Amino acid sequence: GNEYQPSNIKRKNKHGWVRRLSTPAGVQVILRRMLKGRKSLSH
Amino acid sequence: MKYMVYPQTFALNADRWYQYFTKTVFLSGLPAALRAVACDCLLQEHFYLRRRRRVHRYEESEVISLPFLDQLVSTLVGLLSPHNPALAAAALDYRCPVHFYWVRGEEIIPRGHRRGRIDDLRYQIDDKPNNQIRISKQLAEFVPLDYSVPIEIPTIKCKPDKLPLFKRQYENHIFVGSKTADPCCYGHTQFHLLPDKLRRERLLRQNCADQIEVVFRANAIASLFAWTGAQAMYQGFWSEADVTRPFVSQAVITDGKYFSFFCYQLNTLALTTQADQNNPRKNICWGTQSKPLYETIEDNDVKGFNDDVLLQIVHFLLNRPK
Amino acid sequence: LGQIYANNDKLSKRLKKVWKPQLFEREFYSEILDKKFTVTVTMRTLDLIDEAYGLDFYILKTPKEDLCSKFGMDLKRGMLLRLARQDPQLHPEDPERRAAIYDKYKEFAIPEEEAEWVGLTLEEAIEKQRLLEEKDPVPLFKIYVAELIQQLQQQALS
Amino acid sequence: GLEEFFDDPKNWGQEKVKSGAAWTCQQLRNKSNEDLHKLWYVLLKERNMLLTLEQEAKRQRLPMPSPERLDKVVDSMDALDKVVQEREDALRLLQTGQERARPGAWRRDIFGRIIWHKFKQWVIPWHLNKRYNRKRFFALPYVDHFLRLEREKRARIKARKENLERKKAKILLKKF
Amino acid sequence: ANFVSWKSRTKYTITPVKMRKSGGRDHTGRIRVHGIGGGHKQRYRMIDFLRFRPEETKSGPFEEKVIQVRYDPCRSADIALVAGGSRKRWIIATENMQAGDTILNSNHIGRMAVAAREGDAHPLGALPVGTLINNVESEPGRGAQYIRAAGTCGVLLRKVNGTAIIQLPSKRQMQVLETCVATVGRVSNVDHNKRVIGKAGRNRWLGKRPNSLPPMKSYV
Amino acid sequence: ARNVVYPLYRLGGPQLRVFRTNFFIQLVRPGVAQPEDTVQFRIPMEMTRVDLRNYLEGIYNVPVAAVRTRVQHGSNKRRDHRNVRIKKPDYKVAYVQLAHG
Amino acid sequence: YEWGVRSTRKSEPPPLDRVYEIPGLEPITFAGKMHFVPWLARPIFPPWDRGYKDPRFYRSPPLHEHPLYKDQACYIFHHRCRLLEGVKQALWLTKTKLIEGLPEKVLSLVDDPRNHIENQDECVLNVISHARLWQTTEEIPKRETYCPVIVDNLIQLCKSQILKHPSLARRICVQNSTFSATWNRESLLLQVRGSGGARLSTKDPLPTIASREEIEATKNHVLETFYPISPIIDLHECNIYDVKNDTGFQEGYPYPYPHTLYLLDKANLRPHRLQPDQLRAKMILFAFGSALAQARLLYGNDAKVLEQPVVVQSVGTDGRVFHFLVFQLNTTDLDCNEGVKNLAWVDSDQLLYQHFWCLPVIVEPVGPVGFKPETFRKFLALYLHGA
Amino acid sequence: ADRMSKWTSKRGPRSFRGRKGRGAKGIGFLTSGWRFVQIKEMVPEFVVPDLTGFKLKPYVSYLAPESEETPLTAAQLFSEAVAPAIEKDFKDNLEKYGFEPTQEGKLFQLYPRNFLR
RNA sequence: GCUAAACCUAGCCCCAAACCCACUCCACCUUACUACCAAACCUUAGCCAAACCAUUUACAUAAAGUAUAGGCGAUA
RNA sequence: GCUACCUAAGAACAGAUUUAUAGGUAGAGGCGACAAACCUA
RNA sequence: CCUCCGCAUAAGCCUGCGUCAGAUCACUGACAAUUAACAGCCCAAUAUCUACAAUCAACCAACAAGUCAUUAUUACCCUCACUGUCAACCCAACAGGCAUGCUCAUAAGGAAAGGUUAAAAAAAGUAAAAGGAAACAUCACCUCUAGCAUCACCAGUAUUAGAGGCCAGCUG
Ligand SMILES: [Mg+2]
Ligand SMILES: [Mg+2]
Ligand SMILES: [Mg+2]
Ligand SMILES: [Mg+2]
Ligand SMILES: [Mg+2]
Ligand SMILES: [Mg+2]
Ligand SMILES: [Mg+2]
Repeated sequence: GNEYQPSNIKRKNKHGWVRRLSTPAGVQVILRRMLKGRKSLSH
Repeated sequence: MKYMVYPQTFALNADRWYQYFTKTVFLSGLPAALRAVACDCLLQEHFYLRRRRRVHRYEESEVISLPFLDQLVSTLVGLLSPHNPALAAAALDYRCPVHFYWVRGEEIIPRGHRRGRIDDLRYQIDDKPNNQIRISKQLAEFVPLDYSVPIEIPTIKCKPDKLPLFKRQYENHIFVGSKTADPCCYGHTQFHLLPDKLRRERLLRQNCADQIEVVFRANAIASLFAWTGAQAMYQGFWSEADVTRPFVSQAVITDGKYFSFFCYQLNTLALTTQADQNNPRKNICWGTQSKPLYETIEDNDVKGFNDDVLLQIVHFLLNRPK
Repeated sequence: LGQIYANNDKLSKRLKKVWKPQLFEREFYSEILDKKFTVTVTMRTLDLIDEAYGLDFYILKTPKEDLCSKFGMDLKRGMLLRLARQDPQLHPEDPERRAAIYDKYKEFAIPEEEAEWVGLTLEEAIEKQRLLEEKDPVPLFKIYVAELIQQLQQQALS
Repeated sequence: GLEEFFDDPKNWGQEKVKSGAAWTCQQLRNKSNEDLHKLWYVLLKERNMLLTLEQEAKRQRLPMPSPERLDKVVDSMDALDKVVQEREDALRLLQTGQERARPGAWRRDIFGRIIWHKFKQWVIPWHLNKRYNRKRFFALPYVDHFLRLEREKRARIKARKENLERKKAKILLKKF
Repeated sequence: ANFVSWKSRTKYTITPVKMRKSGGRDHTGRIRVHGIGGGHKQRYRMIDFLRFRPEETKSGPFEEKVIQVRYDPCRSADIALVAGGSRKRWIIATENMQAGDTILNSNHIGRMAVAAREGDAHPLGALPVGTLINNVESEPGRGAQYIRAAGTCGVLLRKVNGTAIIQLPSKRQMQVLETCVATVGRVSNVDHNKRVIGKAGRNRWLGKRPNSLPPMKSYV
Repeated sequence: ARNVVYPLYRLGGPQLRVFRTNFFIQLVRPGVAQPEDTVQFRIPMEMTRVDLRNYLEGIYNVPVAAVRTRVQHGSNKRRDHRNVRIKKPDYKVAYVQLAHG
Repeated sequence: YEWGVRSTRKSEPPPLDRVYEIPGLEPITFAGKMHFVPWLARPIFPPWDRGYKDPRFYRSPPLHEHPLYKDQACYIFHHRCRLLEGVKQALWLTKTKLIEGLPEKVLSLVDDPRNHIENQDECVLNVISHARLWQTTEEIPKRETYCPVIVDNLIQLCKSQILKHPSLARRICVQNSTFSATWNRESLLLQVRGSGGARLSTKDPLPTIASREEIEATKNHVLETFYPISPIIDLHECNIYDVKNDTGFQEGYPYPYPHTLYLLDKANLRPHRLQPDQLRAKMILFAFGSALAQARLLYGNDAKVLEQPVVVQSVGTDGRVFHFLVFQLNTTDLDCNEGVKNLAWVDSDQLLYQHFWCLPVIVEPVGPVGFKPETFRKFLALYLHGA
Repeated sequence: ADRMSKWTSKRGPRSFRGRKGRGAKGIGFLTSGWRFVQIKEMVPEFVVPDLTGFKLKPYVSYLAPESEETPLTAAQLFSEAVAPAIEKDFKDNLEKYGFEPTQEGKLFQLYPRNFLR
């Protein structure tokens, strides 16, 4: 089960706020997290 | 992993600490055409040589003062070869590394899985003198071996990491400037120059104007102990087979303009706690205050040219083995 | 964008079709703006230009909704501001030609306060109105000086 | 010297120190700007004194001698700073008429909402600022649905609160 | 995807250029060509296929000297560093081209033929018909697109007014203008065909993975 | 000062001057053995080494010679009753070596 | 065939909004806003220039507003220039005749056994073994580490003979000294900008080597001109230059006269070093350059045939192959192809050892192999010249 | 793998940890060889007065009275600051009285600020 | 007799009425929460019903489930 | 962030090698020394 | 008595066997710590230069063809800030994995046994009489397609590119 092999560069580059806002679909991801009410909208 | 003792050091009062690390007594004092050639080198580097790229103030002691000191040593080893034939066959290393690795004291590990265990605290000095002179034979000692001197070595009251002294692990080197197969293992004289950080203009701007001369003194003790001590390792001595004869070398260190002179007489490689029990013996570092070689340099020539500073350079370069 | 039944009977596959018009880079000469434009145009637009007797009439006659181009509406605002100002910049040093062109299209005279707002989208009109009523605010020194000289002139008349 | 981080050495361990009041604002509106400058440094050094005394109080596991005068000194620094900002603001209204010391503009980010954007200082103008032009101060049309969804979440929270206030009022009339 | 092609230097340079393998992938990161990738690294020597170019403030024919006949990783033929006047350039080598050889890049179409040497470049009006040529243009000023691989050659078959007809090594004849420059001789590195790869290691080292008559054409 | 926009300096411009200092300071006792001339402070996060030198020089007339700072991570490992992490706040520590012996 | 594909080029801006074509109306742009808006028009911004001056964002004027943009191109020779035709090109640019082998005037300085350091094989063996093996903490020292240390230690061995000759107390070796010299050669101006290590200055000039019979005998010599190579290949064509003659020094300098140029090739890579023919060409241009600047400092900018000709010698190296050069500059009228010519004596490929073994092989011990001390005899002949 | 924790400077790889800092302000800039040049003018000078003979202690005695809060509006500051000069020069160019239209020539500009605090 | 049991009141739901929010200071599209340098729109598809499926298949009152449409069938 | 292939710039002990780091390819897809295998159990 | 482990850096983690106190095979609260020289964090334009692998680089020996460079003019004078620095640690499992430098049995790190008895069965180890087994890829080859340039193939050009096919001995 050691599928998660961590690094912070891949974590921010994969799922961070900048990559989320780079596309329209990712902006909709942020907006759904903001509408569900969540504390962390991204990494 | 070991403490990483820098000789040319920014640390306040690092001299008293290095006398602890080193087991040294610092005693203050000491145990014609040369003026023409010296002023030729001074005016050569400040005035006569045309610079292509403009010499900024940070760039100065890399560009201006370093070949000045190189030219002084190469010309004085030139002219003083008849007066001292040991310099005719002596190697002259420019910017050549000197490392020494020793163990001094014990530390019980304060945290971690190794806690409460005796771990002796290692040290290494990696140094580059500007240029050093190494003779195949050894200078006679200044003071006798096991010379008593009533002044006492400092005792620091805290961990050496409270001086800004940091630990790394890397290759433990004991090195005199050349490998052990070289015939010129012993060392004559060593010329340093303090870097751009340790200018006395900054040390006056910051309020540590007291530590100015301390900077010179620290570069005395860490460099020369790392040199004489390394010489003692190339002759087979180490911390349990302590030196049977004192090893001696000698250093003029400078700011480019102010000079100070130092003598060092290593008597003990027995620095560990196993080997400092029956050890009355100690290493002795003789030293002077800093004195300016010139005063100012205008357009054409020098003004306020001191001559006793050249005489102490020459008297360092003029002693001999037997 | 629609759909067809495959061979014109409803008992075959409903499969989708896009009918695109036939485009032609042609070139026109607006006499009011006095400029040759290279415009992509269709055959029906060329026919409506012929039925309007000119691109100036085709643009000044067609309704904004019917014309359905932002560029044709900007041509309409350009022509209407040229007619609303009686501009000497149409043909400088030829006033008879200016008055003949301006009297040919006398039918579409609109005031200048209305001819600026012709064909603006709602966000672009929000911008134009934003730049009209933007002002550096009045430093309250001047307002308080005006009130105080008002009060000392009420005391002067006492 | 460093003895200005500590109070009078007679007070050490006395567990109660008679301190006066705080400065209120109207006492400070009578002081000149040079005098509020100097009083700022008086209160500043006193605040560093009391903060060393707190941290040594937590260090020695003991309670503070009098924790109230820390509240008084923060009270006075707050009142003094508010007075100085009042005079800066009134002079700003006279000389320029602005209300914010720092410029900004009402903008509208990717997320559709209207935000007061506080301007930053730059050297180059905005059209050739490479990083400024990666920010989007426009919302595309796929956001207006989420604007409507957010609008209705706020309207639900408001309706719940108002109704719940009326239910509490009915319980008060049944109880009294 | 972040595909920026390495094919990006603007000025001609004699030096090798660090080039980036594509892996068979598009600009979109999907495999368009299967079986490419993972070779030894190569640097790219920029070849000047416009063989006759007069240099700056010069014109007419000009001689050039071969400094070194060099292996090139990017292609099958080997190449020649060739310097004339104030400029060195990499050209493609003919079969007998030594270091020190002198080669005339000519432009003047003579009245008679030119009994050219083995490696020089002439317009096709200036050649004896029935000679082997290589590095053939397609327009005057196009640059030499064809008859370019190792050991290849094509024979100038016949010429009409302002027109020459070539036989490519696939024996398809080509109608080009008269004043297009082609180099004479056959391309170097012969017996590149006669070779045994021997093991699949050399197949992998060249950047190769495992995997899963027509009418005489004119340009006038 | 802290939580204040600094004005931008352009080359040839005036000296940046702070007239009312926003950030406080507290000198703590060293938790370990330290040399006799080292005074340990808790600088607030935004205060640099140079600001601390001029801060003690101007306000307190302390002859400061060296300043060395370390940022201390306070623990985010203690939880509520709600199983939600409380963070003890991070703080910067100044180690000040005083001049003139 | 043009270079650089379109996908790497600067992408063209999209064509302007058609509002900019209508002559009557002002467009409504997002410049009133201070950000991009896709439903307004893209404004056209005036070419902004920073009014004040900042050094880290300086944008220098284009290459006409520079106050010395001479239209006539000067070909410059700096130390990095790797020439094409080797020695022949520097002989042409220098206008000189080559003579293989050093003269007897220089080699006769070490004819007697009295001009010898004691145990010169042991000392030069220790210089080779020190720099090439014993020098640093690394197991083998790289070439950038040892090559200036070989040259520097050989100069210290030759400097140890102040005991036998007092005159060597009148010579210093300076470093980071940059001379410059411009001369005309047939059609286009040339310049050498000399920036190499260890110019060994003396107070005294060197006494000349060639008699007037040999200098006069250079007239019947012809320079071997060459072709297709225009003989300015691999120099640096510079338009933005300044004609200037620099000895490297301010005037009134003790030790003013160049003696030996110790120029070396300490690059770790085989392509990054000068090939030895190009090394020799670099020595001919540097000794010609410093001698030429000495002639312009003593005689003005007069194209003439010198009566006290200047002699400047140079030693160039890779680290084990030594190349010796004595240059005899006797004319400054360079632009003609006739008259007296300069003359130079070379030593090519004078390796002082075949190879060095920094680790024992298993057979051959640690140390050099192929040591031949006649090359240090040539080195020490050049150091003792003028003493 | 944490999202709730704040992204601080202690947290990335070496390239991440070096870039992000705390709230400190830049004092100079980096140059070649990574050599930081410190600019003297960007460092704040603490303009600190002389406290000698100064009669204001940090607290107020409890014997002082209570007063009413009257915040300084611009009407008040105009009244006392400007109004006697206008009453005097009206019974007998608004820049005479302490008004400046622009302040681009001014050192301490009020909008936008150039002073600190 | 341990474990446990019990407990009312947080709040919520459905209406009505009414058109909401949003700059203490600072930071926040770069690796969000980091003082500062050269481009938007382009048919929803299918599930399911037709006992399969293939055209098709819902998204005030009253006229009126009327006219109509529809493998004239499911249905609309 | 596994895995498959690729790329960039590396490293290690002898390659059709092993490997760290960062990037690319995405489900009508990808990728495959093709097992219709694998593509976060 | 083990030690195939260690110690550092990397990545990761983020205060996780520091002191004081307390509750609990026999974590909570308070306080304190990690100090920069190492390492991150760099670079003024505009032109123009960069043919000669590495392998002890010397011969030799090669092919798969290679990891390293400036100059010209202009501008340029202040200077040592910011951040990382702890631990018994990470990813998993409820076995395993992990890059690099040194040490190659250790100067460093640790403990296989809670106590007893000595049943069966099971696992592992040792001893045993006499006997001694009772398809794909791919060099190479063939076929077909393709006469050509600025995002693959390819900065390649038919010697090219692409697609196919192929006995004796010992031993529980
Ligand atoms: Mg730090
Ligand atoms: Mg159905
Ligand atoms: Mg550093
Ligand atoms: Mg550590
Ligand atoms: Mg142990
Ligand atoms: Mg048991
Ligand atoms: Mg048996």
